[PDB]
Amino acid sequence: STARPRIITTTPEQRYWRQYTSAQLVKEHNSVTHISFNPQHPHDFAVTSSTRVQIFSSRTRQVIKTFSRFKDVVYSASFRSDGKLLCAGDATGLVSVYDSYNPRTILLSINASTHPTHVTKFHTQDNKILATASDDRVTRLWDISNAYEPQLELTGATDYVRTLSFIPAAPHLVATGSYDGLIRLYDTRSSGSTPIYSLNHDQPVENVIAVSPTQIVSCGGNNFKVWDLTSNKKLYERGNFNKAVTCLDYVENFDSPMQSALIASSLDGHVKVFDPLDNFQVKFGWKFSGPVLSCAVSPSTAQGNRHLVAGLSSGLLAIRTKKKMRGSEYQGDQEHIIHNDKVRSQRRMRAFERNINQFKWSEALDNAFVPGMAKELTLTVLQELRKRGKVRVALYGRDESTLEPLLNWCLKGIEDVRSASIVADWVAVVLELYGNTLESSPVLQELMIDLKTKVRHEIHKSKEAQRIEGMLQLLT
Amino acid sequence: PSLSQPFRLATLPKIASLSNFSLQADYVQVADGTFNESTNNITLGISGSSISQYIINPTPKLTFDYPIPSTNIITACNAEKGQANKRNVEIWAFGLMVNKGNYTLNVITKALFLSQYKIKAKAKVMSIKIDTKNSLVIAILQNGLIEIFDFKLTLLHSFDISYDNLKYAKWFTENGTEYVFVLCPLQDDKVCYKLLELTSSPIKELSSTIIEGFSFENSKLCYQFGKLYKLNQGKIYIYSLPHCQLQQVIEFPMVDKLSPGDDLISFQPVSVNRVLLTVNNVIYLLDLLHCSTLSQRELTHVKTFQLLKSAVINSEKSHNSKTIAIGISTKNGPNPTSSLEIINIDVGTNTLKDSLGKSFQVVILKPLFDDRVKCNHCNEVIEKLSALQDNDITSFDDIFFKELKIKEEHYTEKDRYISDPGFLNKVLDLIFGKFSGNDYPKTLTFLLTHPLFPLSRTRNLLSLLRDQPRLFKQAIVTCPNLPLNELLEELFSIRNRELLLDISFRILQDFTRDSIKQEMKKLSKLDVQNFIEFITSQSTQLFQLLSLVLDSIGLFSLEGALLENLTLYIDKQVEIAERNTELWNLIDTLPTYTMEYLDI
Amino acid sequence: QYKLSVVSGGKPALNNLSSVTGNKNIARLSQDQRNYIIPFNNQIKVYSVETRQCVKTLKFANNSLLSGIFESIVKILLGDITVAHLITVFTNNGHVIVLNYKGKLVESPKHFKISLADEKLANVFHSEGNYRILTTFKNSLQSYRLYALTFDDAKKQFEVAHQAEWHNVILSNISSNGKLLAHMCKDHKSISVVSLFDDSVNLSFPLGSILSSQTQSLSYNTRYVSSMAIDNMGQQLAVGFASGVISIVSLADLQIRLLKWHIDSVLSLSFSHDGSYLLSGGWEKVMSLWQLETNSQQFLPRLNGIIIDCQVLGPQGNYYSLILQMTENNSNSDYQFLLLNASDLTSKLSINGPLPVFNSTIKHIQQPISAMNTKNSNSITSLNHSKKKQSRKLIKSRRQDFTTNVEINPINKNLYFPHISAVQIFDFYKNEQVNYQYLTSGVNNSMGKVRFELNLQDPIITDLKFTKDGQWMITYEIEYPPNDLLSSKDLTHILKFWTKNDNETNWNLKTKVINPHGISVPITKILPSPRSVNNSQGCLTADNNGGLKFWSFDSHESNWCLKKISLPNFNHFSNSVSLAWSQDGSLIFHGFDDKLQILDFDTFKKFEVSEFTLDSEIQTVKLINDTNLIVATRTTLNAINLLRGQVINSFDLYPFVNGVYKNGHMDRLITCDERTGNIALVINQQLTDVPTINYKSRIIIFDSDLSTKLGNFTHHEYISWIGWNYDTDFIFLDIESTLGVVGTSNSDIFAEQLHKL
Amino acid sequence: GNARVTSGDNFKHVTGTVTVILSQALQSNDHSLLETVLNNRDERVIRDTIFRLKPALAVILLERLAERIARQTHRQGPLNVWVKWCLIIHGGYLVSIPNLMSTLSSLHSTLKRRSDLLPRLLALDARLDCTINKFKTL
RNA sequence: UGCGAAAGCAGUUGAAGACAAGUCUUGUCGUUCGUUAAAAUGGCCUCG
Repeated sequence: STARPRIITTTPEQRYWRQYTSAQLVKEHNSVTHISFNPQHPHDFAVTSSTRVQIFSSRTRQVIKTFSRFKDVVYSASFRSDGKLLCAGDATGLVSVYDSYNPRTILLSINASTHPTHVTKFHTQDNKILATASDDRVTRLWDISNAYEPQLELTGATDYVRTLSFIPAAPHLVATGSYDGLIRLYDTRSSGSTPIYSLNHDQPVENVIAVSPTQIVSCGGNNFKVWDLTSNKKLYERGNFNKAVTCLDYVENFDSPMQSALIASSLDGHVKVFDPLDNFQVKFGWKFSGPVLSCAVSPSTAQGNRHLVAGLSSGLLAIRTKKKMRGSEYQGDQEHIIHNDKVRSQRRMRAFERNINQFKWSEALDNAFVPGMAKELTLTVLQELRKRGKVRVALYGRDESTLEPLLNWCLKGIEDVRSASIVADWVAVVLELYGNTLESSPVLQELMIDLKTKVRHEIHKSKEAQRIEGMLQLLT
Repeated sequence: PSLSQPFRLATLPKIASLSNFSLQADYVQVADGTFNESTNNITLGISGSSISQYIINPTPKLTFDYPIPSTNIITACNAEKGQANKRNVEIWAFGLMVNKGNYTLNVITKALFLSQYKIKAKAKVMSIKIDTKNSLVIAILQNGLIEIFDFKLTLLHSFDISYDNLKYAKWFTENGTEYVFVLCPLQDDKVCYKLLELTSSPIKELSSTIIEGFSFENSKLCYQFGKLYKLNQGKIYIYSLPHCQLQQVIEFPMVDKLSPGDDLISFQPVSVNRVLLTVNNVIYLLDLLHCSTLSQRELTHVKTFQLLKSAVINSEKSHNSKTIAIGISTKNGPNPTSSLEIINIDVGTNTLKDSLGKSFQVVILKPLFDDRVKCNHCNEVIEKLSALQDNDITSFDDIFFKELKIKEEHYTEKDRYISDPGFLNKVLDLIFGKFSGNDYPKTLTFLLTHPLFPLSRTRNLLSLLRDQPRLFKQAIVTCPNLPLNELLEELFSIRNRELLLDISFRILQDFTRDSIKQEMKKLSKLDVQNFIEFITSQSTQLFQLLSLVLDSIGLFSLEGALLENLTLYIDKQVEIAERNTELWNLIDTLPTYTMEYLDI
Repeated sequence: QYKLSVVSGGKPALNNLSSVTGNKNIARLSQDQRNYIIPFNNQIKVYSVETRQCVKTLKFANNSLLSGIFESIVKILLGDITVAHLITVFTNNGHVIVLNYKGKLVESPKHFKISLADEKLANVFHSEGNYRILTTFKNSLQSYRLYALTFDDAKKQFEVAHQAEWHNVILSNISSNGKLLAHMCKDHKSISVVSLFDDSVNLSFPLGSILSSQTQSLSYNTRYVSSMAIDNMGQQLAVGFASGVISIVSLADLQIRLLKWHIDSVLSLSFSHDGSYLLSGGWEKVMSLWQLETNSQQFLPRLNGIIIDCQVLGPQGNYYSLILQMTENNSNSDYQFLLLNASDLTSKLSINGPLPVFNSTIKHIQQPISAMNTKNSNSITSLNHSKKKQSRKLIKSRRQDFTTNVEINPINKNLYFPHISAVQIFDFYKNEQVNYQYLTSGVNNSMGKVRFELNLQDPIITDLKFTKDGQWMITYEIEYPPNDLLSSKDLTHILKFWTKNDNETNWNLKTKVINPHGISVPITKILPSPRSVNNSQGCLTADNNGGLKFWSFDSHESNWCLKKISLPNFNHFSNSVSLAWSQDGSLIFHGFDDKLQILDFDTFKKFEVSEFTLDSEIQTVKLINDTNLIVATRTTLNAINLLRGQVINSFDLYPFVNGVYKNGHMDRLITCDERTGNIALVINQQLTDVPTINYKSRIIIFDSDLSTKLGNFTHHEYISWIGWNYDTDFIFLDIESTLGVVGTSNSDIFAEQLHKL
Repeated sequence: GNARVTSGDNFKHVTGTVTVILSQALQSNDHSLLETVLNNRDERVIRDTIFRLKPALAVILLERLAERIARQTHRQGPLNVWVKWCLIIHGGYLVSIPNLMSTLSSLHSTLKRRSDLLPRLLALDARLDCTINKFKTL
């Protein structure tokens, strides 16, 4: 004897990103310009909005620390690699360094320039040195010990520098992008103050990130281009965006089926996922109420629920989260023989499956047309009964009162292509069995009248589709 | 696979030794190291003139020349580029023999002269290999000595194979290790084959075998990918290393007709199981695995062409199917002039696709069994039929049907024995010659129904049978492999209703939509217009043919005024078809008080 | 060089006599109950119940005596009658043979012969040293005679003494003890029960008294007894009817008791030893134990087949031995013997032979009787007319294919039989089934079909093939609609690709393509790709419209995709399509109707003569080697050299094959080695003075290009199939389900005494 | 199990105008924006919108309609109007395209399924028309 | 039932013998010759 067979009723990369279901929407006093994630557990993220920086708990998704000392607008909240410190730039030109989770004490305050300092980023390989880019168009490289004069002062940008990146595995290299449309690479090992070379983007560069040790991806204007340092030319370029792409983030070696992800903001309200393993092709997207200025995703070693953060110019902050008898326990580890014969119970059957298993043909049909019944699942029971050869049998003991639920669905299912052929079979039988009762039942007549009008409408659609099909063949 | 036209490299000098065209190839040596698939240089040793290096592309040009006195014969030459103590250098090793009195081994180093060295060799140098990694020059002598030298020609090691009169020595690399095999003649057509490995002694002997029945004097030898090929008396013997076992003998009929002494033959390999064979002025590309002649080319402007060397492709590993071969061509005239020429060769994909239908090797129903169970002379017939007098329909039918015992005027399964195509082709020739005009025999009807009707006669049949409607009707229905280019022509030209429908049925049955559509485009716009006008005046097989036409005509060519008639006409047809479809499906498909009269 | 030898086994043997019901099973369980002895049509297998393995096999071919004798075994008796692992085999004619299991078979068994005058031995049985034999002699009803059998040591001969006789026996059964015989005669009918070794029980009564009045009013299915069981005590007698109703009769006073569960004909009834339980089985594939005290019932559903016979085996009812039928396969009667453990109703031992599905019914097979005449069953009336029609078809008609599709797994060399809607994986080295897997949807084991449900047709596996690597299985299915509907003529064609790791035994469906090649377009040919292309990860499917589709397995998409297509929408149809592929993979030979085309794989179109016109439709196109291509038409077979484009040899096949086989079956009759040569197989009916049901087949080994016949051999029975094992040998299947192969000191006494104790 | 079903026709691996919104939606893959464009049901607006739409963007518009029809067949009718006008207006452009089946495989397959219903829809209609006539006259 | 493709294209059903019912007329077949030729209220286990 064999167990009874069970009745048989997108991309994996998309299905993973579908899982960020829980959406929380927050309001800020002004446009959120920058978003950064703490590299260490609990991987709290800091949002720079108006004159304050707010740090959000990952699990709670609520503000836990507020840094409100800034008198003018703040322009960065990047942490150091070890996550103890965070540096912030101000429109006044002062860059301030605070201990994370300790807003009161100020470890270091440096006056980079009199012009606004928009970018302040810690060097990833070296903790001691901090980078600052200002509207002075010089990206000074500071050291925390030396707070009075920069270690180096990179220059050569003829317009605002709002982007600065450190290439991983290349501590000596520094990448800066200016509104000239030029991306400049500098060597701190040498004298500096003159770029090794310049890469032309042809549009103002709004953010530059180093995706890998040899590949750097820069987003400027309406497209983002991936450049290879070894060849010093763009490998690939994607321009699916409509507005000007603003921010872009990269996460690698996370638990998704896809190894690496590239998140890019658009300023049209779109933030989309690009897969570097498939030539930076679109694989996902989200839409927001207004333009997106900043995007961030929780680091690879999140150790908990993953977070996707979008920053909008209206001040809205959007968070999408992927949530991550004393002998009864012996188990017989010391015994000679272990015998296991228990069998798990089969997964719960539905009402219609139980009726079919028990040969309740008429009742199985009734379960098909019940309120709140999935259309696909309603089609299976109708197909199962046909396969069993029980279509007339399911329709004998019926009158106008219990025939209308079937005809109502047939009135809607004739329109669908998948159920059109099945509806023809069932409707053909009921007419052959209930011709006489239809004459004496006025309600059954109008059900057939509207059924005849709809089936006539379907004929026109199918005739129409043949004509476009003939048209399409002529073109090719 | 194809063979390109030779293009001249250089003109050989007019020397007495080179005047003997039969021995000219032996006096020109091609360096192995410089002549490969990826190299653009050829280092060539011309006996008595010089050793020269030529760049092949973009134009043949001489890059370097080392003059040699005219009394010298080049016996072995090799060149290889490498690093020597580190500067990039090119090492040239050549051996010269002067009247048999003395042998000279010479090594020349060039900067990419840095040094030149000369020693007296004990015997004639047969093969020279240059090992740039170890800075060694290895020379094989006719007396069985293999001597290893540095770039300064200081003797480092000397190995004796214990056999003299060495005639063939070839180097080859396998799995990174260098190997060399040699062949030494013995008496009574016997040969010792030795395989040596180059690593107290850098030379290790792996196999030594005696081969019987292997003659040298009339044999052409080459080696490629572990196989040694021997051409002798029109048969190619294939010997397989490391024991040199005879694997296969391939008979080449086109050589068996060659008179012994006048025909000049050269034989070199070009790829896996593919070689080049030249007979006088003709060049052949042969596939030995399939025994096929992939390509053939005759050089009408030269008397003879001798292969010297060919850059061999390892097709199993290389996606490139193009290589080159160098040879010596001799011109026709009272003052023949020899020139070095290079030929570009497309070897192909090494697949059976290239070889099909190209065998260089040149029926009757047999009972399945030689000997109480349920049952389920062509040459004579042709002579009898040919002996009749012209226009004798009755006898021609009587002889054909009676002799072959054919019972029906149409082909049946019982006429399988007659299916020998040769007999059918001759009878068709007879029927055409024996009968002309308006009276053909019934035999033609039988043949038209024959499934193996010759393809050669299919062309123009519809014109020949045009006169008689009955024969024309038969050919459309049953004649096999009727060309479509014709069938369309009669389709748009014939006015008979019946013939049009049958032609429509036959065209769609035996030809694809894509195939027909291409030929419909060729038809004139007026003829298709008449065909469209014909329709407006089984039917779907005609309409589907119309739908194919409209696609062939295209959207530009169609004209509005006619388009309206066609649009009106079809709308009538669609209404009728919808009407009939409705008909077809139809065929497939108490009162409280009552007054009645009682029956008493 | 070549030689033929039978290797695998055949169907289990059964007491194929219409009258006897409930005594069909001949397999016997040892007195120690440690092993089951089962007779096959060509051997006797001894299975160990505890370990579930065939410990011993007694092959008839090995013995000269059994080879001369084997006729069919009518019974097996434990021990030797004439005189601890002996068995006495009684054959229908009268040969009595004493064999031994658990040891080495002796070349001189104690052969004997009971002397019978124009009688066919039907059954034998014993209680304590006393033996009786039942024999059949000739209204189309056979009569029976009961003798007493004794062995006289002086003459060493079996003497038979008449005891009783009955005429016009319709149905018969014997109690579990073997001491009571119940039978029904036309003397409408009358049932009589007789004690066999004593005169204690002797009763007779007309069936009319037992039958109910309503039954007399209703149709004949209600009055037609299909099963009968007699209790050991003789107090109770169960009668089963074609209606599905069982009636227990108290013999003392002819009181009736009705048990009604079966919706269709009840096929098997058996009493328990104490008589307190009744096993019943029929078309539902459900075994019912009726508890007679409370009239309750316990069920064992979803069995493999309909239950032909039921028995309780053991002093304490330890086991239930059932015979299952698998009525899905109409081409043959497929019996499976199932020994269940009574305690937990788990299969203690299941035994069956290979289960091929031939194109047409073979020999004298008849479908089991049902309440209605369906495709899988016969009615009570339909039996005689169907038997006559079967004989008349086998004699008069000309189409005699009986050819079966079989596949060989390159990795395991397992033999795959596409049973209807399932696949049987059979190991011919061990001669034992290794798996049975359902590969299609449908009503397969969800329920037992009864009455009108029995007209339903499950999806049929029309083609089944393996890739050269062997890691992928390609199946093609035809799903049929139910009748009496608008969509009752739209067949569904499905293609499926399965994968299986070598360690496991179950194939897993990886891809399903519904309606490949369009709607209502069959896949007439499937050809797996060579190792050169995609590393054998591809295949071609070809239609009767000349379409070709090339599927390949894509790692990125991770599953099979339609890589290439060529759809010439020809307006003509032909099931005669053949496909060949060069080992290099460059060219594909597609034969459609009477024309062969050479298509370049890279462009997947006609080569740029590739057209070859043939006399008749091509049934098979195969290449023995890269050079030669063998093409079989309906009238001849030809060897064409591709390199020359000329026919080397041509052999005439019209005399032997004119209309015997449907198009496409020459492919499964013609097989081809990749090294040495190919084989042609030709079957001929035997007739002496109108065709007879007997057939004789002949194998011809042909070298490449068919110049010479390496071997010409004859087999004495129709060979359904022949294919090339991936070794040198070829395996062929014969309609008796037989797979043959054509191929190239005081201590010592103390130790003995201690062992005895 | 987890096997994905497929079909043999999957040739994948072998004023008042809204044109500017349509063009931006198509370029940016903005489903929400594209949906608002497709909601209009006025045939005058449809033809005009496709008329001024750039020929390059016409091809992708056919792809989007093919996908949207496939997911929801009930919208087969209204979007067939969009497809019909794209072919008529941009017929010349579509001809000069290297490949059509591979890029319009979803469209061609989608159109095949609707036509297959036509033989059976007539069969149902005939049986309906017969029974509708029978009681209406009675 | 035969051929064929899945569409279809051709064709086929007779002579008895025995019994049951009515009362001479009808049915049935655990029966033969020939021809390629619905319905006994009766639904599928336990192991949570």
